[PDB]
Amino acid sequence: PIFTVRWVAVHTLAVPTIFFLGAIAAMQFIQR
Amino acid sequence: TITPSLKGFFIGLLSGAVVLGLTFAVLIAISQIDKVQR
Amino acid sequence: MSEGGRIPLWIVATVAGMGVIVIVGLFFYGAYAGLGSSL
Amino acid sequence: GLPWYRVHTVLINDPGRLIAAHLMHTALVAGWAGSMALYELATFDPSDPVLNPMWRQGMFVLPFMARLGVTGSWSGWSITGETGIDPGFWSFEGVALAHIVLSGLLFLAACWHWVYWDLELFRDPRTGEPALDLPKMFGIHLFLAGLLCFGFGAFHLTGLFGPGMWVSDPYGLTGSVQPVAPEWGPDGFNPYNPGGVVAHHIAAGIVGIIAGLFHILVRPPQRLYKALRMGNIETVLSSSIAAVFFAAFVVAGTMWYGSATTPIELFGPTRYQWDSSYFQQEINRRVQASLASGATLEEAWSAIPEKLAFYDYIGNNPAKGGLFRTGPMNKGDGIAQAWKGHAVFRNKEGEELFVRRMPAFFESFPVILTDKNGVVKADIPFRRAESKYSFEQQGVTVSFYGGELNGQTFTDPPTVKSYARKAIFGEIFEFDTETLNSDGIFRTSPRGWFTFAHAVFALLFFFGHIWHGARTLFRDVFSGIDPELSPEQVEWGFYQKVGDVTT
Amino acid sequence: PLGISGTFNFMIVFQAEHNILMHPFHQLGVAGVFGGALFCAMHGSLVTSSLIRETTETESANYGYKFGQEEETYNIVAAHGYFGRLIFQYASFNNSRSLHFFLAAWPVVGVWFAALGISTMAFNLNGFNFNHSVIDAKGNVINTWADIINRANLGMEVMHERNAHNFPLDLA
Amino acid sequence: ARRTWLGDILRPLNSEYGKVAPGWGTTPLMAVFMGLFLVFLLIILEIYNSTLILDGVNVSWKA
Amino acid sequence: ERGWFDILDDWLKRDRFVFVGWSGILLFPCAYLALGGWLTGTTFVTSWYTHGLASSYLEGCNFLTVAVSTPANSMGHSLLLLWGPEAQGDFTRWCQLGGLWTFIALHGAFGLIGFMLRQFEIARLVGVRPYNAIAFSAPIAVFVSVFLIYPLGQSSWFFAPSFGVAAIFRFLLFFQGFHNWTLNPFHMMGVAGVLGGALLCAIHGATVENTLFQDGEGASTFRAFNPTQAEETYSMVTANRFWSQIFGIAFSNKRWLHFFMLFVPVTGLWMSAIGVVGLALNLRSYDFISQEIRAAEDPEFETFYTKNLLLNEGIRAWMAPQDQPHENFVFPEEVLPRGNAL
Amino acid sequence: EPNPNRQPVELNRTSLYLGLLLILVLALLFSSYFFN
Amino acid sequence: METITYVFIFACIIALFFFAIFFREPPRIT
Amino acid sequence: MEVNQLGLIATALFVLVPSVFLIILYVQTESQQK
Amino acid sequence: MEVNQLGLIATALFVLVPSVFLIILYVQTESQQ
Amino acid sequence: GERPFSDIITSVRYWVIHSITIPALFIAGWLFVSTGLAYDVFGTPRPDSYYAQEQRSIPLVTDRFEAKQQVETFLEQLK
Ligand code: CLA
Ligand code: CLA
Ligand code: CLA
Ligand code: CLA
Ligand SMILES: CC1=C(/C=C/C(C)=C/C=C/C(C)=C/C=C/C=C(C)/C=C/C=C(C)/C=C/C2=C(C)CCCC2(C)C)C(C)(C)CCC1
Ligand SMILES: CC1=C(/C=C/C(C)=C/C=C/C(C)=C/C=C/C=C(C)/C=C/C=C(C)/C=C/C2=C(C)CCCC2(C)C)C(C)(C)CCC1
Ligand SMILES: CCCCCCCCCCCCO[C@@H]1O[C@H](CO)[C@@H](O[C@H]2O[C@H](CO)[C@@H](O)[C@H](O)[C@H]2O)[C@H](O)[C@H]1O
Ligand SMILES: CCCCCCCS[C@@H]1O[C@H](CO)[C@@H](O)[C@H](O)[C@H]1O
Ligand SMILES: CCCCCCCS[C@@H]1O[C@H](CO)[C@@H](O)[C@H](O)[C@H]1O
Ligand code: OEX
Ligand SMILES: [Ca+2]
Ligand SMILES: [Cl-]
Ligand SMILES: [Cl-]
Ligand SMILES: [Fe+2]
Ligand SMILES: [Mg+2]
Repeated sequence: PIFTVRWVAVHTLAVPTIFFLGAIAAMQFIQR
Repeated sequence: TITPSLKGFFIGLLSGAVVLGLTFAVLIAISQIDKVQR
Repeated sequence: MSEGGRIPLWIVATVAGMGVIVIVGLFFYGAYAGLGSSL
Repeated sequence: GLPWYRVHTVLINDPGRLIAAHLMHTALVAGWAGSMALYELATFDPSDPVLNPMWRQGMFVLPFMARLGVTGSWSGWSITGETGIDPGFWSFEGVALAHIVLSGLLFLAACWHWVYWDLELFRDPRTGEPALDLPKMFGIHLFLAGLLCFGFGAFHLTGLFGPGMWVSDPYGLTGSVQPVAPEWGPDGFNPYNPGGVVAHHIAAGIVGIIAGLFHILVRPPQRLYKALRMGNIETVLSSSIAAVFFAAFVVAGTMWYGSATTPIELFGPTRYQWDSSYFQQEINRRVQASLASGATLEEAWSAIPEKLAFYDYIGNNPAKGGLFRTGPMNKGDGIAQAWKGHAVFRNKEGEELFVRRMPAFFESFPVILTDKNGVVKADIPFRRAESKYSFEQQGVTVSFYGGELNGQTFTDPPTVKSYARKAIFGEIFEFDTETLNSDGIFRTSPRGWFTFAHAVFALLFFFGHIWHGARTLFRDVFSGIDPELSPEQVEWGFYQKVGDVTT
Repeated sequence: PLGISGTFNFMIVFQAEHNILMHPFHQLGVAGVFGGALFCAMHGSLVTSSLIRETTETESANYGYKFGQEEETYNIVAAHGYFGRLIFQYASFNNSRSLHFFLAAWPVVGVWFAALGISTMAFNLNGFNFNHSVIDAKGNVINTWADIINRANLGMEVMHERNAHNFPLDLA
Repeated sequence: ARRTWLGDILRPLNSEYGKVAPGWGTTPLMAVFMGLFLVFLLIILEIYNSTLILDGVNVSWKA
Repeated sequence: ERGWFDILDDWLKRDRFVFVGWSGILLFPCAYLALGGWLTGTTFVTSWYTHGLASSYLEGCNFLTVAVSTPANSMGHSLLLLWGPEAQGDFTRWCQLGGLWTFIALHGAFGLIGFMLRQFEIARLVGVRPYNAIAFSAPIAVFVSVFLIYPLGQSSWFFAPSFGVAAIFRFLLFFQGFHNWTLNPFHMMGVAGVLGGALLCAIHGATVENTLFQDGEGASTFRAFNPTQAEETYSMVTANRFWSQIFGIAFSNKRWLHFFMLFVPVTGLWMSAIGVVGLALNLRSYDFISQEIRAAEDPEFETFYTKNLLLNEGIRAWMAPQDQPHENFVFPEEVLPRGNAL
Repeated sequence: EPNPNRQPVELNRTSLYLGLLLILVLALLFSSYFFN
Repeated sequence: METITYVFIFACIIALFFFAIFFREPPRIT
Repeated sequence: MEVNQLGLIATALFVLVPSVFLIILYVQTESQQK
Repeated sequence: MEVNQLGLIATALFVLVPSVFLIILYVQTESQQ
Repeated sequence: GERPFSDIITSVRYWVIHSITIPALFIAGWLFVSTGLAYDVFGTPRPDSYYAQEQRSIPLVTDRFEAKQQVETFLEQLK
């Protein structure tokens, strides 16, 4: 398991981003 | 007499020390493993 | 394999871009339906 | 030659002339203090600490003399309204005279050190170059600062050998200078406890003496001497400026929020006392206690001190001013003369109505009256054609209890409306608007002006710290980077560690 | 109007009548002038940071440049090496021509869009309107910051030119 | 340079320019005091802010 | 055997894709939490209990209307620590109470400190003067004055800017209506520095690009430059003559030119910060007393200055009840200031 | 004995024009608020 | 007096423009 | 217009004191040996 | 005392204008070789 | 140094890994909302939870130190 600073920096941003985009996608089908 | 906010103060204090302590222990550990060649 | 260039960069860029277009398009659709649509 | 913004750098390697320059700055500051106090004494009206105290009159240094025990004039008055007091020499005038004389003596010493700059003291015995041992100077000066700080707390503030400090009741009615004992429990860190001010100077003073002795006797670590450039006097300018902007933010904060060291009889009330209706609550508490004991309404309100009512008035709120509305508060609403008394508004049905007060945010504000449950019952309309709550439709009257108008009732709608317009400001006062040709526009107090100047100066000094801190740590490149800067140090891949030729 | 306070009057009325703050072309304008100011400070500081030493401690470093000299007066490799480490290597310009083209393009394009904002709100295609866009399950309006903007715009609208309107809609 | 009576008296106090203690010296101790000072500032800030509320400490004009 | 501090210093300053440094220990956590807090709040968190506002994608807002809103006015200037006496450790309550606002403001402040420290640290390692760090003091002065000093002078964090596009627009309009901020000479100097900075940016870039020497055969001229070259890539002499003849004056010193490009926007932002410090205390440039005396006595006297105060009075009356819900303002229709018909 | 730390001071013409512009424009800006 | 003051400062600025353009320090190649 | 009576002296000194500072520095620069 | 409002600016310029004239001339004399 | 990003994202190995992890993250974010859990983690009103059926007053917090209990009370009033 060999991680690098660049790898860590990339994923601290990329992993939440995709999760958030799935959340915002689901929100488009919410009705009041 | 330790009020709830004093208990909260101690929780914040220890929490901050843990974050800093772990940060430096990890950084020191990594720096000892991954040394620069001279 | 870890070899770079096996998947041509222009296909990667095209597919990723279309994905971006799709997701942003979904968000604009949501502006007219469900919450936030004023309806 | 030197550009205009660098002329003073000629002092960097000249300790004697640096001292001379510091002497001249000190003379100018002490002369300002003396001049400022004389101007205030020439303009201060001491005849009414109730409705015309110093903070209504634009007094800036007068509250600082009073804070530490100088409260009297050689002319016989005291700022608490006494007559026939003997302050001794240390009156306001004596303090001013002392600062003017000090200014002159410092000016003369500046001349001497400027001419006789080449003192053997300032030379390194080894090299013969100008040299200041800044680490030991810090210890000497810290030790001295500790002693003065301790003695200030242990003798002056305690009254043990000195006058004490200004203290007052929670509503700023009965302030005076008193000896204050140190508070050694956790309430010593309460900013509103004056005993904490005493304990601080005793304890921090002792610490400063001990740390001073440490810094006199123990040399800096080589690691810290190199990293902080302790041979470069500009390092001291950097960290001193940081300490000073920290202090400036602190005194701005305690001035704005209030503390035992910014009392309301010296600097005026805070904006937060208006926000939380601090004085209105205490007035109502006293009125209800009077009524509960059988007082009539006229008696209950007549028992309220004018001074207390005056704090419950927005023209004394320091957040009501303007950047270019200059001078004393009296220049705005006028010189307060008397409380008119408490206005009680009623509609034709006889229900008591309450005028909605003006928040500090609003330069102007409508006139709206509610019942005790917050239901709107009357107002002054803008558009008339669909008015439903006008004073004329609702038969609004106003009766006064206490003050000048005590026992009087007004029913003429324009008159009732005029009083209602005053009621959005809190308690209603009569003002002399002629003596100063007042313009009727609110101004801030010394509390406001002190806070502004010190928050602004604090922020500007952050830039000074950054600037001189950079100058210290980048001295080798002040005139430019290496003419032959090796591309291997600025390009990628050549060195493993950035800026390390050995990597 | 041709005056300082008259300019502010024009801006406030414009916001009331077009919600210009919510128009994307004005937003591009702000990005243009904020970004222009940022890149100005940035470019200024980076070139100044890398001036080649040509003067002594008591002279202004500006005397280190002579008008019309053939050599560049700063070390753009040094400046790039700094900026590439501040962000990351590829985020920096090493090509002075690309760099200076960018400095031209960013504020010019943004201000083009600013001008087109005014010129198209001139024909009443106005900023986004999200007034009452959020509604709860029963149908109560749930305010957003857009509705607060609308309340401020209303205050501007009802007060401006207080004697000029006789009919209920301000149609120009 | 000019010697004076007061200058000769003060001479030792300005005589150890550039003298240092070896290596890190008292840096670790300094770091402890800095840490204590930081916590102290945090305490008085939170008392003034009413984030830390102590028995018998009423942060108000009423105390 | 070199000690652990030096070993750590080595690793921190290794040349890698993203430089870390000692400053990174402060910068990267605080910047990440500030940004992550904003994205979390604008995606998921309401402002119902603090403002009576929806403010997240989850509630139906869009990119222009989402925000992380300030806490309720009743919180005062509470640090609103998660473990503090208000949220008492409850993360859900903490979000409902506005804790994410102080979270973002405070981590953002320390992140900005870390970034300026990074500018110093990198400059020192590569050997350049730290003017970039010095220029960054202007963003820091703006952030500290607007997001910290201003609310600290007011009644609570509630009146700080909320972190959102439309929320920031509301802040602009509030400052017009309540502070007459456009009349403030410190804001005017700020405007001059920003617009003058944008002008300098555009004109310098365009001038370089249109006085280039022909250093290649391509019709696209970007490739005819080499970073290591000694010669200027454009003609300072020709640029100077052009501007001297067009505008009357021109730069002749390239070093002065680039220092001036730092000086102008940096000074402008610093001046605007000073005005906001005044507004923290309501020390406004609100009125011209001579104008008010004349207008009050002479009902035919009108200027653009008096016209704008009427606009401000409309803003205050029409926006305050929903913008300041803790005040419980009820303004009956008849008291609202309105011109004819509208 | 002469002080060896003295240095001449300079302000070239362009700096004079730049400074006068700064002062005059600042005065043109702030004078309205001084008159109030 | 206020109008005179405003017009005076303006006039000084226009005069400065004249000197800054026509009586500038001439750019010289060395 | 009822303007602040100190506005005139304030503006005059605001212009004259720093302008005169610069003129002093410029003229004594020109007079230095060339 | 009801003094003339122009007395202050008159006195200030009366001192400052010729005084600065002399200081300008003195300083550029000192700076000559 | 490290491999260029263009080498990584054009490799088969990168896309074998990320054809699993990227959709998985997307679907987890989707479910975080679609199950309603996001409402309860962050305390955000669902469309039927801003007001009780007849109440006309926004549940603004007015008490600094019992604001926690104040929100709890406001939530039990929805019934
Ligand atoms: C019995 C022991 C004792 C007692 C009872 C006191 C009592 C007091 N101390 Mg003292 N002190 C002591 C011993 C003691 N001290 C010792 C042994 C030392 C070491 C020498 C000190 C050093 C010390 C310092 C440095 C300070 C005090 C202060 C105080 C006062 C705190 C209340 C207050 O108003 O703070 C108000 C101040 C704060 C709440 C601190 C604010 C910290 C800021 C927020 C940190 C960041 C600043 C930075 C510039 C950022 C600005 C950002 C901004 C623009 C947004 C109170 C009088 C404080 C004071 O003087 O108040 C007037 C203070 O600053 N003491
Ligand atoms: C810490 C500083 C300070 C503070 C807080 C006070 C506070 C006070 N003074 Mg005092 N005063 C001071 C220093 C201070 N003074 C000094 C140094 C002097 C000698 C000049 C005086 C002489 C003085 C007199 C003669 C009087 C006062 C009076 C007062 C009271 C009213 C003040 C007022 O109207 O200001 C109004 C504030 C302004 C108009 C703000 C000025 C803003 C400047 C001009 C901004 C400049 C911008 C700059 C040019 C831009 C540069 C840009 C460039 C870098 C690019 C108030 C209590 C009055 C009083 O009532 O006494 C009883 C009064 O008559 N003071
Ligand atoms: C303890 C405070 C302090 C001290 C002792 C110094 C000392 C110095 N500064 Mg630093 N600085 C400071 C704070 C301080 N500064 C602050 C607060 C800022 C931000 C405003 C700066 C920003 C700064 C810069 C950008 C530079 C310096 C430079 C210098 C050096 C040359 C100074 C000179 O010749 O000016 C000569 C000044 C004049 C001839 C006229 C100045 C007139 C000002 C603008 C208006 C008038 C002020 C008024 C008379 C008094 C106000 C005092 C009070 C209200 C604070 C000298 C070491 C220079 C340097 O590093 O050279 C190598 C330099 O470039 N300083
Ligand atoms: C270096 C990075 C860094 C910095 C500067 C901050 C800073 C902050 N955080 Mg953040 N945070 C971080 C990383 C960081 N954080 C990380 C990695 C996480 C994820 C775990 C978080 C998660 C987080 C949350 C959930 C919250 C914060 C909050 C805060 C604020 C209050 C913190 C506090 O009071 O601690 C107090 C503790 C300390 C200051 C530690 C003291 C350590 C000292 C130096 C030890 C020395 C001891 C001494 C020698 C002896 C004294 C002994 C004593 C008993 C007498 C403050 C702005 C709070 C906030 O923003 O509220 C709005 C908050 O709720 N942070
Ligand atoms: C010599 C001698 C003597 C005498 C002395 C004297 C008499 C002194 C005086 C002194 C003085 C009498 C001083 C004064 C000073 C002053 C000052 C130093 C001032 C300053 C000011 C300033 C700095 C300001 C600024 C400003 C303005 C103007 C506006 C607004 C803003 C500000 C605030 C910034 C004797 C006999 C003792 C003996 C010994 C010898
Ligand atoms: C707060 C907090 C925290 C933190 C958290 C975090 C850190 C988070 C992060 C998060 C994240 C990190 C997220 C992200 C997201 C993202 C997104 C959501 C994005 C989106 C995007 C888009 C949508 C795009 C768009 C566009 C543009 C912008 C331009 C052009 C192109 C396009 C159009 C596409 C903790 C736990 C510590 C504690 C508690 C509190
Ligand atoms: C109300 C407005 C008041 C504002 C007052 C303005 C104060 C201005 C003081 C400026 C002082 C200038 O100080 C002046 O410096 C010059 C050099 O620059 C010195 O000049 C010295 O250097 C030059 C050049 O090496 C030699 O030619 C000269 O022989 C030598 O004496 C002068 O001896 C000194 O008088
Ligand atoms: C003239 C209307 C009928 C009487 C209304 C008196 C309101 S009170 C009135 O208000 C003025 C402004 O503060 C003060 O200057 C004055 O001292 C005071 O008598
Ligand atoms: C993070 C706080 C910084 C305080 C630094 C104290 C260093 S302490 C110092 O460290 C060296 C290792 O580098 C050792 O060789 C030495 O024995 C030890 O005393
Ligand atoms: O003129 Mn100038 O402002 Ca355009 O809207 Mn209609 O008209 Mn009037 O009102 Mn709104
Ligand atoms: Ca009058
Ligand atoms: Cl209008
Ligand atoms: Cl009409
Ligand atoms: Fe350039
Ligand atoms: Mg939707």
